[PDB]
Amino acid sequence: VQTGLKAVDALVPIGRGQRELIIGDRQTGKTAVALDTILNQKRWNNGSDESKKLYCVYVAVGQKRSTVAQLVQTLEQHDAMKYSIIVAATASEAAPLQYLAPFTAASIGEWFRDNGKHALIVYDDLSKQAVAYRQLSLLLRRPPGREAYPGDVFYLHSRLLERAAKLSEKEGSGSLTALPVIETQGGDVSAYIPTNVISITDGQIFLEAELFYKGIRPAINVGLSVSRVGSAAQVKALKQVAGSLKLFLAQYREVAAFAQFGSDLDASTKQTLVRGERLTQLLKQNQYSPLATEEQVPLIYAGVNGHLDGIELSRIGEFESSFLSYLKSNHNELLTEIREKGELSKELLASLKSATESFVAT
Amino acid sequence: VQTGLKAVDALVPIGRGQRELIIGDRQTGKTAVALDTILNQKRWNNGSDESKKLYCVYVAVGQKRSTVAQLVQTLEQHDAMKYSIIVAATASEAAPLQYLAPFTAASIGEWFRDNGKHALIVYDDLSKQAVAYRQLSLLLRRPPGREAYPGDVFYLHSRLLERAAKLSEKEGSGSLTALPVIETQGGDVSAYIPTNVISITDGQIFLEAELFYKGIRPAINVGLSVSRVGSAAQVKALKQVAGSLKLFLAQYREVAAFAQSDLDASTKQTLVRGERLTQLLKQNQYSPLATEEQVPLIYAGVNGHLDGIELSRIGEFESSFLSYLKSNHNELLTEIREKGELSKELLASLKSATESFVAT
Amino acid sequence: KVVDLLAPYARGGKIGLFGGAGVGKTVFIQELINNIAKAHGGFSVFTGVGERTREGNDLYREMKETGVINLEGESKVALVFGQMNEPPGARARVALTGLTIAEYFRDEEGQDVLLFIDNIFRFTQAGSEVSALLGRIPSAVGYQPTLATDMGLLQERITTTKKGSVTSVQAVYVPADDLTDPAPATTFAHLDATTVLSRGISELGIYPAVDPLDSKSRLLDAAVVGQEHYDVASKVQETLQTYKSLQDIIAILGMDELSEQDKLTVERARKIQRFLSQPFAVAEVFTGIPGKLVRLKDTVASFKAVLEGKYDNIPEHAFYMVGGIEDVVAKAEKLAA
Amino acid sequence: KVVDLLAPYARGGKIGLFGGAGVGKTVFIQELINNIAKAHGGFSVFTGVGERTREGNDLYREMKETGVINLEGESKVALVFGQMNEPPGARARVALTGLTIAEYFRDEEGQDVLLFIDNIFRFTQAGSEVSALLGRIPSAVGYQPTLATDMGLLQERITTTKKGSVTSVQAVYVPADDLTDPAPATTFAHLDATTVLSRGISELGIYPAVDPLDSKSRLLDAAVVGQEHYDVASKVQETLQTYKSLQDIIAILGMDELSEQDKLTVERARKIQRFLSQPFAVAEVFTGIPGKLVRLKDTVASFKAVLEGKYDNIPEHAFYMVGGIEDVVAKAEKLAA
Amino acid sequence: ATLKEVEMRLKSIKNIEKITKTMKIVASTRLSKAEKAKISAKKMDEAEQLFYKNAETKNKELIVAITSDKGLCGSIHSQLAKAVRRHLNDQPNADIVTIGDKIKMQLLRTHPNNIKLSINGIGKDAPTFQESALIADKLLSVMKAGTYPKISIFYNDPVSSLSFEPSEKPIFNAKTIEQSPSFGKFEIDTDANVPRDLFEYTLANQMLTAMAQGYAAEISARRNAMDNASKNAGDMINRYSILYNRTRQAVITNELVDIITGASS
Amino acid sequence: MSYAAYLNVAAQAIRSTELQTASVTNRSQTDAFYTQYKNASEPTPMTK
Amino acid sequence: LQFALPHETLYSEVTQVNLPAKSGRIGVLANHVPTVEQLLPGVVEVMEGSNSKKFFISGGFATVQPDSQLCVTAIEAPLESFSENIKNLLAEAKKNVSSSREAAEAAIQVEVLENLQSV
Ligand SMILES: Nc1ncnc2c1ncn2[C@@H]1O[C@H](COP(=O)(O)OP(=O)(O)NP(=O)(O)O)[C@@H](O)[C@H]1O
Ligand SMILES: Nc1ncnc2c1ncn2[C@@H]1O[C@H](COP(=O)(O)OP(=O)(O)NP(=O)(O)O)[C@@H](O)[C@H]1O
Ligand SMILES: Nc1ncnc2c1ncn2[C@@H]1O[C@H](COP(=O)(O)OP(=O)(O)NP(=O)(O)O)[C@@H](O)[C@H]1O
Ligand SMILES: Nc1ncnc2c1ncn2[C@@H]1O[C@H](COP(=O)(O)OP(=O)(O)NP(=O)(O)O)[C@@H](O)[C@H]1O
Ligand SMILES: [Mg+2]
Ligand SMILES: [Mg+2]
Ligand SMILES: [Mg+2]
Ligand SMILES: [Mg+2]
Repeated sequence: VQTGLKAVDALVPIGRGQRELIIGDRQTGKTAVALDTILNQKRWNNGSDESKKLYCVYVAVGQKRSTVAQLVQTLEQHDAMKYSIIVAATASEAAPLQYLAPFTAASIGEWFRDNGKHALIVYDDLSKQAVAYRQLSLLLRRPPGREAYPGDVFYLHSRLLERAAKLSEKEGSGSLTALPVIETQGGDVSAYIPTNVISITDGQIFLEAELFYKGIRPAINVGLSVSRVGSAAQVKALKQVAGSLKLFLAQYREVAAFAQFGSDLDASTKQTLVRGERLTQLLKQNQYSPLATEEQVPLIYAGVNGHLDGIELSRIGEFESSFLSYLKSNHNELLTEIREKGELSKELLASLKSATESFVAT
Repeated sequence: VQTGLKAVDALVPIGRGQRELIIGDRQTGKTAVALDTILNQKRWNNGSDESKKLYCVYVAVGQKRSTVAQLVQTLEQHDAMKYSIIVAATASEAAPLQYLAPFTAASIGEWFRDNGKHALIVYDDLSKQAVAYRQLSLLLRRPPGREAYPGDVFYLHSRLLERAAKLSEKEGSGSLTALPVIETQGGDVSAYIPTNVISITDGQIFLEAELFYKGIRPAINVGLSVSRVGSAAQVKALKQVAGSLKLFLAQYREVAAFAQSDLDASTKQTLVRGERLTQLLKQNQYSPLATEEQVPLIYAGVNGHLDGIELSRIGEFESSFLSYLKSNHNELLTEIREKGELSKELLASLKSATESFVAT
Repeated sequence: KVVDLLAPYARGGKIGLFGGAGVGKTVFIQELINNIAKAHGGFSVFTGVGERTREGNDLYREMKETGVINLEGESKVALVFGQMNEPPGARARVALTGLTIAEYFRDEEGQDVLLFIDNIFRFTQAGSEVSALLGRIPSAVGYQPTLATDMGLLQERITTTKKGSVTSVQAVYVPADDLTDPAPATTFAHLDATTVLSRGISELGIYPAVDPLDSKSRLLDAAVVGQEHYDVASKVQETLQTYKSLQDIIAILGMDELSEQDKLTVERARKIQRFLSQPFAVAEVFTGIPGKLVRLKDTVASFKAVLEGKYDNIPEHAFYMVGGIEDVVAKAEKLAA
Repeated sequence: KVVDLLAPYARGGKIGLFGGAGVGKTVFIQELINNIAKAHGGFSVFTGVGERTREGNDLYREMKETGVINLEGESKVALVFGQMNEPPGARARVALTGLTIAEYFRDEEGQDVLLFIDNIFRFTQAGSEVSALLGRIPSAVGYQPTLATDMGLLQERITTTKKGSVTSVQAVYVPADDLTDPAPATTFAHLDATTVLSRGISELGIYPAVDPLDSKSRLLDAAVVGQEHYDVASKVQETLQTYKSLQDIIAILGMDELSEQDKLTVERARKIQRFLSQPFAVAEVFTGIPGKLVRLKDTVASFKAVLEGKYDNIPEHAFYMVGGIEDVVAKAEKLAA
Repeated sequence: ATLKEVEMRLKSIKNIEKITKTMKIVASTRLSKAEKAKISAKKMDEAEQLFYKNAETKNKELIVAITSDKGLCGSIHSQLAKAVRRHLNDQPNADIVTIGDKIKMQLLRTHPNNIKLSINGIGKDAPTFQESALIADKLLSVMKAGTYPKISIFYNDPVSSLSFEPSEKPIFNAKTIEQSPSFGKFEIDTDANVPRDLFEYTLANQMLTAMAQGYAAEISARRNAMDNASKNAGDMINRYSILYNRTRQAVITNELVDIITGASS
Repeated sequence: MSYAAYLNVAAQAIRSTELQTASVTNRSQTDAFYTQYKNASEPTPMTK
Repeated sequence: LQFALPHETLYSEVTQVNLPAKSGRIGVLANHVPTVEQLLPGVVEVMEGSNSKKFFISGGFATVQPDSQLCVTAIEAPLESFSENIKNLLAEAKKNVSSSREAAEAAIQVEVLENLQSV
């Protein structure tokens, strides 16, 4: 399920059928990740191959109405509304409708899965559904659980999220994929509900405010984000050049923590620091701009095989588009193979190798 | 109460009638401390003299039956069963039984207390008894407080442990000693139950997995372990060669972080005793030492006859010293075991026998 | 400056001021009334919920003097007051009265309405005050189990619609200075620009005591403010966020242990930080210095210059409590004498 | 490698796998099934208690392909499922459903069983979810009053007896990574061997995520495994414990400010940390590295060697994600090439 | 601000305060050891340099910078690198050899193509002539020392214990030595390269004295710095202790309420 | 060694079981390293 | 006052100093000519009326001052109450190294050594 988000599609690759949590504090970019994913499907939905298509269902739970508005506008500004279904249980509606929406929605997109197609359900967001489900119960007078929630607030979510699955051939191969959202407080993931859902899903993407304000956007936390399906759902080409990146990026935080001692570095640590800094920077991405795989691939390859390592950090911005501009212009025949084939054959690694070096010498 | 454990007998001395609490996180060694006390009573229980024997009572609370089974199979393997009683209230039994067992066993102990004899009673554990009491109360819908325990959870444990005592001459002078086990969670002594119990007992033997993975077993935190009874309950002889021991190990805890290049000979020396001393208080399981077997080692230690020896050889040192002392000095050992004190002559005896073994 | 630059407010949007006691939500709002409400033309609806009657008596004096309220003339504003002396029913309601009035001016008379609520917290606090006596099992922190939807009914009404624009500033109180308390936590999702007051920042004497790192707006987007204002913003934040990351090393080791690049960022961030403070005309009886109003184009340039280090050679103090970049060069010449 | 060296599992024993979410429990338990459940002469039950319907799906398709199941012939395993897609009552009894099938082979087929439960924490949780509806006052951390005895009443049936032997592997969810959470905290008492997975470990890329210090097994006693095994196992532990203790001085004063013995202890500890990881067969989707299985004697010998310094020259990376000391040498050279 | 966090947060500070307090006391003993080598070097500076006082010798510049590789000692390197740039204004193109990395790192950032050689593994123990000769030798070797119009060594002079001082001192070469006004008074036999030696050995000796003084000024700084670290982490501990008890306390009340409410129903 | 050091080989041949208690044994062990520096980039490492 | 090793400084009033100069031994006295000389690797001695105390040395510099103060500086240094087999076994390894830039340093050892033998 290609999101077109460099950080996500190389680090936490999401699969048709899997449930994947988006969790972080308020105002961190949770909705933004979900949105940028939807926008991307244009690539396939304006085609005619029904089995490459991904229909989106966006569930608004406890959002204010104008905010659902502001959002359908953007979907339309991107001709993205023709393949979506928003289901809204806004702030003002009855607690029962809020609690219900995700279930009703799950069914709307279950139609797609049952019928040979693939939907994508975004639950934005479960923290509120539980707030409301708490409200029915306390008022129905059922005795409360922890933080006044009902006893089976877990069962609540578990049964919804299990409804996402990737059917077998006998059953039509339809998938339903879930991106629930969850809002924490003060970064605490050890609070009731997040804990519940965290263990229900096939991995999480943690967004962080600290990361954000120092310029990593998506403010994904590689350290903590996982996709438990893993490489099974990555594109072969992306997989090939992303070999070890996520582990490496960890080692990078490692050496950068030891850097705080401000004691002299050797040629090994300075080496991985230079690359990690550039890799970090290479994954930064503007909102509303999902990238094709073949745009992603050469970027990642340039970073990983260290062709970026002798280039100013402020300039990596300009590298990205200037690179892509040139690759489209000249070696378009590669870009179109990567796309068509999804797998870098040995000669294609060659052409790409040549192609990158070429350009780095301006 | 001679436990056989060097660290405990020397540094945290237990008296008869006392209530010493065994406390630590899970898997630190709590049961091992108790069980070695029990295993060490053969010295007297096999003898004749009543006032000198000590009957064991092990109250098992909410333990896996297979554990209990094995704890049985362990005392029978040391011929300790013959003077021990196991009151069993295993994991799977009704809460009332788990609530009752320690009082039930308490009254078993008092039999001996009331009859001019001496028992010692191990409660393994009180944590789980409190959990049980809780179950009953909540279900009976008695009103809950801190952590959902009833108001009288204190009163529960006070009643239990106040029953332990040294009775006066008029009462047959019998005695009951208490080893309650308390299980901390991530080391939390402020935790509701540990608070109550700590404030009832006459002290604690304190265990830490940190010390344990270092290899210091028994894993006794010395700085944290106290016995309010203390001095008064120590083989005068062991207390003779160890008034210095708490002193040395105190100053060794304070210059410890200096273990990382340019230290002056004074604080260098302090690190020289400490390592050796700490080493000397390691003790494989199930092998508790006779007093007359402790006092030589603690003597050679405190009076600086190990500073020469390297730190890895302190292992084989103890073994070879004691077997040599047995063959070539069985007479001094005999006097310690019999007199229980050290003559000015005995101090030169041991000194001479040591300097001879250390030279050799 | 802080708002203009970092979290731009939006016409016909929902603004909210968050802060604990005495950080300055009330004085901040009075600065907004000061600027916008004068040169606005259209109608205002001020609503005092659970605040001081002193303050309300002061605001009625304040208007008759600027001429917003003219007893003998026409008038641009309206006053509704359920103050902190009122019983919880009164206070659970008085804001709905304000709203109804505004909603008329919006929908019937198709007007641009400026709608100041102070303090909206005091509505949810009143909800809890009565809730147990209404027979309800309480919820986390002892709030009415309906706290979210009772807010959704009220907040979802304060809005721009296809029939009329409404800009609204609301004062948000923050119990016990805890931002995660369930009253403010739930508010946020109802606003379009959120600007938070830190107690700590006021104890630094920085006013407005905004949190440059916690304040947000939907409008800080290049498509709206434009690449430069966008970038002068981000780079300012990176600078401040870095200063923040080091708060610990500097706390123990101090400055001398920082590297060279780090060291600069801190001296720069501490300047940016002081520069974000601004004298307010309404708060004059607290600074002493007559208040200043900087413009948007003014602010961005000013900060950009500092971020290009074009002022590094100026004592940190110069940046404190003055207007735009011109005022910095002034005060620094004054002090360098 | 790490189990058989440090916390070796007991035939007839009970064996819990503690771990917060996604630290590798389910993968681990499957690696066990991959190995143990072939070499095992008898029968095996697997219980899925409140896990992912799809995990179960995989197992049923693996069983067929490992051969362990055969829908047109002989099969060596029974499958009992009650995943989280199912209501508390159901999730609260399916453990006993599975457990009974085991019991029957134990007592009436008079033979060896292997009882796999994933995940036993959901038996306690499900108990939790209906407790109040049955009208019980909550105990601490909002767990039911019957936690202790309920767990007792189940766990005590899962047991080797004179009629026959069960050997059980139960994954234990550790909520919020908190080990002192009433639920897991209770389970400890029930197991012969405890394998503690750690996020800190797993975050280093060290799989399985086993904590070498906090993992324990009763069988690590000279009487059971011999002295040498016990001594190696103790020293490996001392090593890592020291290396852990020194991580303060390494951060603050670098690696520079160290005693020479220490410098070596650390050198050896790091080499050792890695030799404790190992590619699982099951986890090929994650490492793309072929599954390596190591013989218990090969484990002890290689660690013995490592410990006496007979390998001080080989680089750290050569010990990471490989099988026996053969593979350390093989990799050392392959990389130096 | 959970309890789990605050606890471990408060631990790692106690653990820091420990290390910093060890540091301080360790410097105290190390400054006593380097006190005697700053009296035995500043005295050999007496017998040596007195000849130069009588024959008053007045001096492609060679600046030698002296510190160590060690951080955690305040502004030793920071403010020495500044006096080196203050003097590196008046000759933008003067060669530098740096002893100790922290100074090299400092200047490497500001006069990046001034430096031609660098030494390391220094401010660990007290410097000895054996080093002071090998550096003097290599300064003769690759650096072409005598063939320089002028040479000055830059070092941190120790004024007290609490304060040090960035300082400079002139090395004079063979030609300067012959040409010195009162050289005539000294009946030094022109019997083969005689001023050369005096230079080659005033380069090692002068260098030593600087290093002895530099190290003993650094040790003082390390001591003082580590000292303040202990005071701060001391004060931090106090704060977090107070915060800890609050959180603890509330953890108890909020936990309790959950039960009370569950119980009334 | 040199002349600069002449009297540090005449003092270290003349160093080489008496006075060498700390003092001189350590005066003999120096742990220094030099490295030449070119156009930023270095040259190579070697013991002093 | 004026006679210093870098690690240990020695002397203070003097009636006769004997030194092993660049060109042969010399003797400074109560009033002497101001001179500088390289100090060769050899024995030295102080005087205080009729007081005999001889040291060995590594080499360095002497400097007789106009103000009349003699300054003597060397590196390493009692007479035979300082330095036979210690010398012998080293002399062996010395001569061995000479047969080997590296062996040039050993040349320095032969002369320094051979000298010390005479004491
Ligand atoms: N890649 C990006 N670059 C720049 N801004 C971004 C990016 N992603 C998100 N944002 C911005 O950050 C702001 C809040 O992001 P948002 O996507 O709403 O996160 P959120 O967790 O859903 N916040 P909320 O749900 O309202 O508490 C929006 O104004 C976005 O413009
Ligand atoms: N041996 C291993 N090698 C590589 N990755 C592993 C290994 N074990 C676990 N992982 C990673 O960790 C993830 C979670 O594994 P998993 O066994 O599902 O964790 P878990 O603790 O069982 N999840 P849960 O059942 O909710 O507690 C996987 O998707 C793998 O990426
Ligand atoms: N002195 C010792 N030497 C060696 N091993 C020991 C010693 N004491 C305890 N052990 C071992 O360490 C483990 C922990 O000891 P144990 O008596 O179970 O402590 P505990 O507090 O009772 N653990 P538990 O009560 O089961 O949570 C046991 O497996 C013993 O085999
Ligand atoms: N911008 C400012 N300039 C100067 N002083 C300020 C400013 N904002 C707040 N203060 C000071 O802080 C105090 C409280 O400000 P105020 O506007 O009453 O804040 P508030 O947070 O609305 N307090 P409260 O309404 O009781 O919860 C005032 O007396 C001012 O002195
Ligand atoms: Mg959102
Ligand atoms: Mg036990
Ligand atoms: Mg106010
Ligand atoms: Mg799992």
